[PDB]
Amino acid sequence: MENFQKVEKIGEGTYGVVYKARNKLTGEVVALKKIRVPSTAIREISLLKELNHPNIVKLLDVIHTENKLYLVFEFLHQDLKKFMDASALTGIPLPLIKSYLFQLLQGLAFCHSHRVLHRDLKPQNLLINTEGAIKLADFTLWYRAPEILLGCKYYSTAVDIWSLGCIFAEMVTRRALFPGDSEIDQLFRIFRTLGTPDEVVWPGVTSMPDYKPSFPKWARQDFSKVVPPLDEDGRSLLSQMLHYDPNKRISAKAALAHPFFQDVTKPVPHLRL
Ligand SMILES: COc1cc(N)ccc1-c1ccc2c(-c3nc4c(N5CCN(C)CC5)cccc4[nH]3)n[nH]c2c1
Ligand SMILES: COc1cc(N)ccc1-c1ccc2c(-c3nc4c(N5CCN(C)CC5)cccc4[nH]3)n[nH]c2c1
Repeated sequence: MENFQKVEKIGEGTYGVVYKARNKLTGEVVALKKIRVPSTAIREISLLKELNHPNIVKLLDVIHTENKLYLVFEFLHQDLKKFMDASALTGIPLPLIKSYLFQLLQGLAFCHSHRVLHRDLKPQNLLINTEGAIKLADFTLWYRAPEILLGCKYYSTAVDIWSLGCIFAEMVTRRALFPGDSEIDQLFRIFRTLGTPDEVVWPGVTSMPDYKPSFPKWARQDFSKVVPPLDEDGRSLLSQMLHYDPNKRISAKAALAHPFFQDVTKPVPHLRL
């Protein structure tokens, strides 16, 4: 760590504080996470160093010293949450929403092809640069897939597609799709929009660990009401990302081929830094 000069505290993460720092050896400005250590951890994290892709924030170095673990990452200057908040009066233009969605699907398609899932996508860990890029980082209950909320412990890559669908909707409407403040409030916010799931639409749902037959029965709403002026291609894609049954939920790879991306481009955002 004497090889790192802390510049400022970036965040108070899930497993430790994150600082903007300078690597004194290379001169590079990096994001440094101090984890608050298991050997099983070292090996798992050491693998993620290899997982390199333009839409995944790079793990540059893993430093294990004095029974402490420091993870050093590529640094980006802004997160999607900040940008969403800054774009709130006007909205993010559709071409940039589409670009960001496309890129995140590429990142996910890459990760998922290596059997690695994110598990906790949210605007706060999606990072953007001045080039029009958006990147997955860390690779709130608002973005949690229903199978996680229903107690499935062996969930799949589909959980990330759900979270991204929630983020897509939020970019479009400038409001969170399912802003729950408890696990059951989250689940019931989902049910009140998409309908209480049953064995017809989600085979196996009634045997999920935390499923209760006493769940109230709500009817499904029209997507046109849920994500207004989003066009039919967008709503079609969103509907497939938000399928209850994780086995019917669209994959990242299939999503990339959806007609919504027929005219995708890569605009440059206006970033105030
Ligand atoms: C801001 O850095 C960049 C900006 C841009 N735009 C482009 C490239 C880079 C860049 C720079 C360095 C590196 C290294 C690297 N160098 C060293 C090292 N050197 C450092 C040089 N010298 C004093 C002797 C000791 C010592 C130990 C580990 C190292 N790893 N790998 N990849 C790099 C990429
Ligand atoms: C464990 O962290 C990781 C794990 C993995 N596996 C992969 C990546 C990362 C990672 C995380 C963050 C960053 C950043 C960065 N974050 C911010 C930032 N924050 C404040 C608001 N919010 C709460 C978060 C965003 C605000 C301004 C500038 C920033 N730059 N650069 N690189 C990172 C790499």
